[PDB]
Amino acid sequence: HMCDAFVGTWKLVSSENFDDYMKEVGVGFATRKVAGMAKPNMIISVNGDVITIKSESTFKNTEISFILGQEFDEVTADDRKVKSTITLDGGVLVHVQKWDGKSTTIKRKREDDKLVVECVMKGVTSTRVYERA
Ligand SMILES: O=S(=O)(O)CCCSc1nn(-c2ccccc2)c(=S)s1
Repeated sequence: HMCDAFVGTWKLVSSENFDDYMKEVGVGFATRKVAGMAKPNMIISVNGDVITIKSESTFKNTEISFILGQEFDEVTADDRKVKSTITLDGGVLVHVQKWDGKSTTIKRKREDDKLVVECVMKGVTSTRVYERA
């Protein structure tokens, strides 16, 4: 009953500061423009200890499966090859990505009927809000 309140199908409904976040991460102009238009659907499921998070959009379809606390390799939508570790901290999924000596953290939390995604790179935060589909 690990992550129950995250499981389901979610649709992006608002974004703030995502272009600046992507700049900070190193995403180039054309990818930022196209990626910034996307309205992904996020599909989260759990089977035993394995959590799966899929993102489907006109830009890219991605999928990660993982066990909490256990590092895995991830190719991000912007084509970074990162080493990721996801843990639960007080009910928040905390996802750290490491690559080329850099780090970014993505937090996912349930707030009311929303799933709120906060992406941080150095001093720059983007907030992405999802509703149930
Ligand atoms: O906020 S969420 O889309 O849930 C997590 C965001 C973390 S990083 C990047 N996401 N994308 C991205 C992913 C899907 C669709 C459009 C853009 C980049 S391009 S870089």
